[PDB]
Amino acid sequence: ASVKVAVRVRPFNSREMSRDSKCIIQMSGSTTTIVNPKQPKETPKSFSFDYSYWSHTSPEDINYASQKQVYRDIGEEMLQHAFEGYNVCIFAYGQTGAGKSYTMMGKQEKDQQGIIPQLCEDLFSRINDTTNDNMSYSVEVSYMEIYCERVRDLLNPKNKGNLRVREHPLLGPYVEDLSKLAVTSYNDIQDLMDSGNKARTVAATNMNETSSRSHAVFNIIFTQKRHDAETNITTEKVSKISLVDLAGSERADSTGAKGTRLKEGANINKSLTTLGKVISALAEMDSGPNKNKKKKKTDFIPYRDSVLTWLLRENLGGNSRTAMVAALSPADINYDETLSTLRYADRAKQIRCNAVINEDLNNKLIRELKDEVTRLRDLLYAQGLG
Amino acid sequence: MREIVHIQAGQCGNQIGAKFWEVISDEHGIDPTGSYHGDSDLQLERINVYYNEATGNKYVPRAILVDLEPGTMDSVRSGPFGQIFRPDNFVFGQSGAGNNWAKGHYTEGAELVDSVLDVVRKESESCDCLQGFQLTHSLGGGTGSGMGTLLISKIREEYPDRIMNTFSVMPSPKVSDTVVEPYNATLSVHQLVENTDETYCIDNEALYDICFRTLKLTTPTYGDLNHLVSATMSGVTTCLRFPGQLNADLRKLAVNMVPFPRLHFFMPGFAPLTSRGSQQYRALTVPELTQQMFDSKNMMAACDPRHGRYLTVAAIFRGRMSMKEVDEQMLNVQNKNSSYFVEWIPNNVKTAVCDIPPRGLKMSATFIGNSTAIQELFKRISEQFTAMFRRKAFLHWYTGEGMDEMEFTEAESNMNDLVSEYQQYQDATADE
Amino acid sequence: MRECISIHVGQAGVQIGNACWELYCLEHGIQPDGQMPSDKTIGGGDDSFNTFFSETGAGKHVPRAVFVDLEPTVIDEVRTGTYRQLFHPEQLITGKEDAANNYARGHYTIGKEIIDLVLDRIRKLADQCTGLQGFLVFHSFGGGTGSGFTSLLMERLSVDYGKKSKLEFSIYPAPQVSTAVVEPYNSILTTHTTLEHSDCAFMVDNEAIYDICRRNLDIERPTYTNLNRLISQIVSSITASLRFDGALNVDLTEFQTNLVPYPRIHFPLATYAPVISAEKAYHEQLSVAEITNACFEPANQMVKCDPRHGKYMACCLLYRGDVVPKDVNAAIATIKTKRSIQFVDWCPTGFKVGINYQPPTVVPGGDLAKVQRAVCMLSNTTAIAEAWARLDHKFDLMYAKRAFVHWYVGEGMEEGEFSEAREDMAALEKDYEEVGVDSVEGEGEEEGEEY
Amino acid sequence: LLMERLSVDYGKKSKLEFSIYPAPQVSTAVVEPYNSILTTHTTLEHSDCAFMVDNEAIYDICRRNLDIERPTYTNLNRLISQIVSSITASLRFDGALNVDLTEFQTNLVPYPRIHFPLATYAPVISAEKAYHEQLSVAEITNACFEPANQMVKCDPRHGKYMACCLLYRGDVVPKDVNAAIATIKTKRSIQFVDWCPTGFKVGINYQPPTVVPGGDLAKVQRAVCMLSNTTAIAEAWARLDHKFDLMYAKRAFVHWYVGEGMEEGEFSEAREDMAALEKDYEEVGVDSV
Ligand SMILES: CC(=O)O[C@H]1C(=O)[C@@]2(C)[C@H]([C@H](OC(=O)c3ccccc3)[C@]3(O)C[C@H](OC(=O)[C@H](O)[C@@H](NC(=O)c4ccccc4)c4ccccc4)C(C)=C1C3(C)C)[C@]1(OC(C)=O)CO[C@@H]1C[C@@H]2O
Ligand SMILES: Nc1nc2c(ncn2[C@@H]2O[C@H](COP(=O)(O)OP(=O)(O)OP(=O)(O)O)[C@@H](O)[C@H]2O)c(=O)[nH]1
Ligand SMILES: Nc1ncnc2c1ncn2[C@@H]1O[C@H](COP(=O)(O)OP(=O)(O)NP(=O)(O)O)[C@@H](O)[C@H]1O
Ligand SMILES: Nc1nc2c(ncn2[C@@H]2O[C@H](COP(=O)(O)OP(=O)(O)O)[C@@H](O)[C@H]2O)c(=O)[nH]1
Ligand SMILES: [Mg+2]
Ligand SMILES: [Mg+2]
Repeated sequence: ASVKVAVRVRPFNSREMSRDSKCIIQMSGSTTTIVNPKQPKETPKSFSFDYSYWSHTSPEDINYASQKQVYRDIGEEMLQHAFEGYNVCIFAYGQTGAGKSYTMMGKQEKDQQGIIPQLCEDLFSRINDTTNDNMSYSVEVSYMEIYCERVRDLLNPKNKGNLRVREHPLLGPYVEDLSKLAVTSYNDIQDLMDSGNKARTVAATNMNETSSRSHAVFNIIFTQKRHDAETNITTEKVSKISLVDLAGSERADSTGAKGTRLKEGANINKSLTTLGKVISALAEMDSGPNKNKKKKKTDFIPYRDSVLTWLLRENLGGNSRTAMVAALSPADINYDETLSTLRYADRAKQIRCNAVINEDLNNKLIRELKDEVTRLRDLLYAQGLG
Repeated sequence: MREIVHIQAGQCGNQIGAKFWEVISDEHGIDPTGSYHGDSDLQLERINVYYNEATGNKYVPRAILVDLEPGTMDSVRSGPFGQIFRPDNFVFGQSGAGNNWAKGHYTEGAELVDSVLDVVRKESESCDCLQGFQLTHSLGGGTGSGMGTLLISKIREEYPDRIMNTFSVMPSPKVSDTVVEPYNATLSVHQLVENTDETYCIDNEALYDICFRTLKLTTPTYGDLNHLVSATMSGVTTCLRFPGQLNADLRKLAVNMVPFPRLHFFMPGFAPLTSRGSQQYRALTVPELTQQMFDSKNMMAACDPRHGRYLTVAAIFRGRMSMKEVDEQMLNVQNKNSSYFVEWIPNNVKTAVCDIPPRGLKMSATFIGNSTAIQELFKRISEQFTAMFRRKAFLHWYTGEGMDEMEFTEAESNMNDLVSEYQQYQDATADE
Repeated sequence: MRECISIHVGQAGVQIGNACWELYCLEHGIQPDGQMPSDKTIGGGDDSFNTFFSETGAGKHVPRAVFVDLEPTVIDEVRTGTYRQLFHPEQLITGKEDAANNYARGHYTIGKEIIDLVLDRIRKLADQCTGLQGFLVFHSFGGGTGSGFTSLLMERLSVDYGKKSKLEFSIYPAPQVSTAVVEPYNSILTTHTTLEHSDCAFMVDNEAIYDICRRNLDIERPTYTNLNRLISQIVSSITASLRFDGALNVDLTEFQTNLVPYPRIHFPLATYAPVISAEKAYHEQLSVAEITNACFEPANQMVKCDPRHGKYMACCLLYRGDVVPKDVNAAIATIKTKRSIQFVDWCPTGFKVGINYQPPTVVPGGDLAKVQRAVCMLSNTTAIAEAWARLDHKFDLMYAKRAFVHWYVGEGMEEGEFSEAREDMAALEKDYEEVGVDSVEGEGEEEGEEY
Repeated sequence: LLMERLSVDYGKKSKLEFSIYPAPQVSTAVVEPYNSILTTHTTLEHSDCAFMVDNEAIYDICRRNLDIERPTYTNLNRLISQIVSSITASLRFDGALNVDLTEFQTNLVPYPRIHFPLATYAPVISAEKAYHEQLSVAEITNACFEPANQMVKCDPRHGKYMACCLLYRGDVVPKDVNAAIATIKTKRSIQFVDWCPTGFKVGINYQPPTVVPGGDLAKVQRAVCMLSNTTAIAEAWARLDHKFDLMYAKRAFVHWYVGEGMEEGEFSEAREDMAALEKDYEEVGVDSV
């Protein structure tokens, strides 16, 4: 289960249009090309990704990737892969003001609804449609942030304290005392989602009027149950959906941060550098390994260096299917930063995950043994041996 | 100005701190009564690093004394420098942890931590520009380990910017004095690697070896061990207090010695050590200092550095000397011992020089090593930890105080992640 | 203020307490009359320590003791003895018959109507005390009031106080020597109470003390005075940590932490190394290595059991006098290098060490020699089960025919109590056998890399 | 910060930098490559002429010439002070050929981004060795070009001499300077780029050098400082560059930098910049055809 990688280029804003307004991103098929304005004579270096989105011209229909198109292309089959049972992850990436929140959250007041709202609509529509006497569904939700190496709850009411991070020996890292709440209607989870977005810490900077000062993870856990007393069991399947909105890398000179803003940017940069190190590794490791064929030596990826990578240990690697979405600023001024994103985005393609469904071995061992008995009995009786 | 707040926890920490304050007062010419009777003018140039000036031209150390047994406090007060400390900073309780980390961290220490933090806040707010904290204690003990970890976590929450140092005495392979040392050591190492910037590892076995072999002491006691640790403590902070041709702050050492955030465990050492009656034969010079510096037997952590590689080392010299000589000596040490330094950090040797040697020595120096071999200690502790956690040897005494097997399991897992991290840069062969 | 309360129950406990209080009075310089000429001569000090003695405004010092017994005679000796003025006038004597070597009589019939008065004074002392450290209960197995009344008192103390440490010093029946026919019944009956309620029980055997007196001390005809003095020296070494300064001081909570791996295996042996006469005091060095080696000798054990037949679960050494950690470390290493001393694989450390500066004192008219160094060792091992096994055997030989049972059942008990006590003792022996087993044979499943 | 703000405020005024470059081998910190490579933008955009001195070069000069077996920073600082005094003596004392800072900069920077000349001082000699040697003009002029006497660990014979400026102090006559320059041009080990037929600038000052009390330099009637723009310095920059890569592959010591507001990508940007300066020193060499 390789990590899917998608890239998306946004249109200009006030800052770039006031200054020089020349784009540098070209997009065609599954290829994205970035040119150097300072070295126009050099080769137009291009990178290949699975999915490429050109949101430059909204009203035009020439390869315009609306949010409906984006969701149908990435969130739809990610939601499907959740429906078999695999734990699924989405995570955003790029430099500041690139449009990570716009891709994930979007504007709740318009048809341009981000990934999270439309995944919510598809989930609720499907579970309402597919409800049956035996088939039944349960959905439970949570939403937390990492501000400055401190986990905070957003759906919870005002709690000045910081939640603790623990490590279950079998289930890996998790957050203790997280106000994880239930849902029975789309309107309820919309209300929880609005509350979480309001609770998020946001500050204004030169690069973005509403800049994310913290990382955030929206976490759904979805249980499918079989209410058949004859043969089936309850909680027969469980899946975990983890949608991650990361803060962008910042430069002090361009951002103009001072005091608390500068410290917040520094901490976000530390976390992003650690995550890049993990990505490079994850990618680099697979690389080395396959490149030849094998030889053991799994080395070690610094997951404890930051809380962000520690909490997302299972999502970056192991038991999960993960998708990266990268946001590009088309302006020439951001070129180097954009290149860096694309470079790390390329490495994100090389990561391989060991995805498993889950089931429940306590009962699936019994079911498998009974099925084996049935198969052997059928073979013996059909062949006249039994 | 850059001034340090000193904290002492547990019996071992209190003893080492008492000897350390004796050494510092002798260095700065502070009398036991608090008055100044020095000779050089540089002694009072930077007295405010470690002291606060009182009304009557006296100087009080900026120490905070912490324990859960009045006996140690009475021992410090009934001593040569008992009157130097401020009486209000003697924070203590009763019914000590009794070699139980859970009591020290959760049950008993949770009540005295508020008073200790109040005193810490009052002392820190009076500073002009605080630099950091340094805490002295033992990891294998009771109240010391638990309340030290608790105070470290609380202060790190309060003051994230300032540098944190710790002088930790840890268990040994042979020298064992309490039965539950692995449990306390494991939990202390978990809290330490979580929430510190520097941590100097001290060992009783190594100090005893230095006393028997180097110093030729027939009957060493805890006084000599505290003397050695105090010499190292003074050497680490010599540069803040006196001028030098090439200065070096604690922050500079932290930047130059910590390549990655979780690798902040250090092996200290000191030179010269002569044993008395052999000073006339030995010739004191920078080559001799360096040769004693990089000897395997001079380390205080009970690790053989030749069983690994040096990630990065730092030498701080004190006394008048030539920079060409010290630079050349460090270069020869790197070149001759080529197989004991990582090949991806060219010139992994920090050098600092100060012009004010100790009172009775023409030249002195201290050494701070960061090498992979330290992994052995952690590995050893882990083995012993397993040997008791498999059967739950003494576990109930902890679980009665509000603990669970999950906390122990994650502590052991974190130690395993640490030892794997260190082991990564041991094998040679790698890269362009 | 490390303050403990010493309770003495039964004749054995009372005589032990007499010897112990003689020793503490000699150690702290308090005269029999109760006054303290040392402070008057010097000017003042903390030698009138709160750990055993409480001071009043007149300069008098009273012990924190509670003597209890049903026979008037044993403590009527104390009231008319040398130390009449030392103790409080109250001495808690039932002017009635004795328990008559009957657990039921001492627990159910006559133990009542006195347990109240006793508990009330055990309070007037606790309330007077501040920062109470624990209780030290002295008694003897095989006795009526030494088995039943102690059981009732420990039950009520556990109900009332609960979390305070309750150390128990007791005398077990010997394998061969005995002074009563119904000792096995009482000793087996009280096993439930000393298992459930006591936090740590130190046990001694009279035959071992007689052997030590005969061989080491060259006393051909010892009496109870010498054994009581030895037990007093043991208790003094135990409690010396919380009275005097030392390089490494060990409180009672640390004893419980180190010597008790699990709740039900709190039965450590004890021993004293430099038991030696004045004539043999010469021609000997009495170095740290010598006393440390002597602590582990099978002959010097104070209970007739062989440590070589079992494995050591934990050890705790308390040194007194001119001792420096280099020699105790070297001695511990030397002991670890020996093959005969086997340690459980699941306790790699296996040693607790404490050092104190105050040397042991010599009782005038005694028999122990003055020494510069001493050590008291506590040793939690699996060999003790052997002794218990012997006792268990005796019980069956007396319970197969229900001999001497009509006396017990005539005071309140039934045969179900006997059966329950025997089953509980068997369960304890099974637990001791199980815990001494090695750790699972290396669970080397030999997993090849990833599953 | 200071160079940037000075460039914004004043701008037109000349800005001379005297800096201690990291040595090939010995140094007193493990993070020197990061700071040195990050300072490339400062030393290249805002500074009009940057001089670099290596500590090992001055150590070798002190050992060999002055016979000081155990030199310290005082001697290095005194030598640097003598260099700066030789540079600035024209603005103070009368002379036959006075060299102002403007004309000094004009004839030593052929192009804007190659303003990194080496420096050397000829009459570095002890009191004992001051005797037995004439110390004539030709001797000092030849001694300037020796690789042994250079103040940076870089061999001039591995590159080409782009430009040179000789500033004499003391009893010096133009005839001897012309003869020495002709003799140097006759020598073939010293290679000059074809597009600079003149090559040499000459300045003379009457004031002889002074001797600090308690110093090591002997009293000499004559002295000269040679300041030469050459392509060999690129090698001195490449060695350090290698170190940076060996420290940047694994992102060692990066968390300290990025925890103080700096972005990760600035390292790579500085690396590409320094890569450029190197290529340019390579391009400017290739002779014309
Ligand atoms: C012949 C001579 O010169 O006397 C020396 C001496 O003999 C030797 C052996 C000294 C001596 O040290 C010891 O014997 C010793 C014993 C146990 C542990 C440590 C030391 C000396 O005691 C130690 C003492 O050291 C100092 O005064 C330092 O300044 C030292 N001071 C203290 O530790 C100190 C002592 C009492 C009160 C307060 C401070 C110091 C070192 C580093 C940083 C600060 C202070 C000196 C000069 C000597 C004697 C007296 C014999 C040595 O000590 C030091 C570190 O100076 C041990 O090896 C060194 C080298 C010396 O040659
Ligand atoms: N070491 C020692 N043991 C004693 C002493 N006195 C009695 N014992 C032991 O006590 C046991 C008999 O039970 P006791 O506890 O004395 O009986 P008691 O205390 O008089 O109580 P009752 O039997 O009800 O009268 C014997 O086996 C003795 O070994 C003594 O002074 N020293
Ligand atoms: N295709 C687009 N069309 C219109 N507006 C867009 C588009 N992409 C982004 N924006 C706007 O650009 C702004 C910045 O987007 P946003 O997603 O909030 O930045 P970000 O990803 O959160 N970076 P950060 O500052 O770290 O939070 C928002 O006001 C978006 O509405
Ligand atoms: N170097 C040194 N170590 C000591 C001293 N006192 C105790 N220790 C060590 O501390 C450990 C016991 O921890 P302890 O101080 O009792 O823990 P605490 O009760 O919580 O303070 C032992 O392993 C000793 O080796 C001392 O004076 N010097
Ligand atoms: Mg955002
Ligand atoms: Mg009796």
